[PDB]
Amino acid sequence: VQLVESGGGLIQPGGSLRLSCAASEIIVSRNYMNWVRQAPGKGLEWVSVIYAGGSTFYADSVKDRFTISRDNSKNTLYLQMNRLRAEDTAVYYCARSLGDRFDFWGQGTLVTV
Amino acid sequence: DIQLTQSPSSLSASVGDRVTITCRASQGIPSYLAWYQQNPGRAPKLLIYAASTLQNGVPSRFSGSGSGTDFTLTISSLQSEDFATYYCQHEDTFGQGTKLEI
Amino acid sequence: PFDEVFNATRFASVYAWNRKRISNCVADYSVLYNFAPFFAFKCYGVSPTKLNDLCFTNVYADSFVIRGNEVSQIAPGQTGNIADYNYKLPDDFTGCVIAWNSNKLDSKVGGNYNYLYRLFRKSNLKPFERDISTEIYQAGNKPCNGVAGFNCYFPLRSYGFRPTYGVGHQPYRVVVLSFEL
Repeated sequence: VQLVESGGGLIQPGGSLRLSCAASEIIVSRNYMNWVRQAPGKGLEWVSVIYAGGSTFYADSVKDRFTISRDNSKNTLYLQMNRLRAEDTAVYYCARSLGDRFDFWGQGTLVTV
Repeated sequence: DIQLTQSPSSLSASVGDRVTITCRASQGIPSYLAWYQQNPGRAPKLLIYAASTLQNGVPSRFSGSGSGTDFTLTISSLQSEDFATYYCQHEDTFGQGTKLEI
Repeated sequence: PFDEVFNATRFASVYAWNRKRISNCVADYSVLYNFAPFFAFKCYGVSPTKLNDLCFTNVYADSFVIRGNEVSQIAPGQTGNIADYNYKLPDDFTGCVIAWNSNKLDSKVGGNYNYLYRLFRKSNLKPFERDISTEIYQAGNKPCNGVAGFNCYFPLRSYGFRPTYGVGHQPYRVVVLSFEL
């Protein structure tokens, strides 16, 4: 089982980036997939979620600036982040929500702004 | 907007002692509460869900109880590998976090 | 022929919501206002006061029980667990929705585990479609032949209504009326 994120890096203030979470032993088009974030020195913050039926939800504070999608053939999840702020600097985790549990977590990727 | 507050913000104990941690909600909620562990530089690890159910592979010493507005996580005996950060989460809300020391 | 729907001693679960057809009987809609008070009473495509003067070919009454906070999902164009896997309304819906609190009728100390809902499904639900399956949901092609465990879960969850829960998590009884023109 694996959920590995890639794409993070140093991006210019307000730049646009795409983060790809690749999966193995799980099927993205079947589970509830979540993007969470952690800012250094602070607790976790849930960012966005997508169901297996295609519905999407985001936190009210970051809506209309992020976009969650997927590529089913490649079993990949994608987070397009636009107009990034240093406030968006964090380590982002790709989680599988199973009811009311994040049972499987990725190692996450760092995004610096 | 339900809020979760953890206590104590930090505690220190020696090896073999009994540890108790509290997570309190702003208002009464069902027992849909989970507890996660996180070591520095590593992805968080699920520990408990439903406030009483132990996840597969979790050592049997961790326990959880409570209801209403107060829930508690208990470690009967500590070990050199039991020192990390702990979070209590309900739905889409995470707690502030708690710390443990040797 | 409304009393058997509003005053029923038992209501069905949302994942198996009840449907009743009505045709060949005059209906006094004022009787609805006698079952006061209604937490939500919202009509789309018809004026509530003018319903007594319209002779529809047939009517359908769908009844079930849900949480308070989820009541907003019963409306065209909405999304969520209820709207996606349990009960869907058409984008051109023409009918009324009534919802009222039932904390005193559907709440027990032991917790009412009779009242389930569907958690996950591989595809969305069509308008007025039903699904009462109970086979293990699957994540990954390692087959689940009816054995629970990792990636093998029974897709129903219980509401567990209890008297002490907050208004958001307290039970609500919902009746939806649809008219045929």
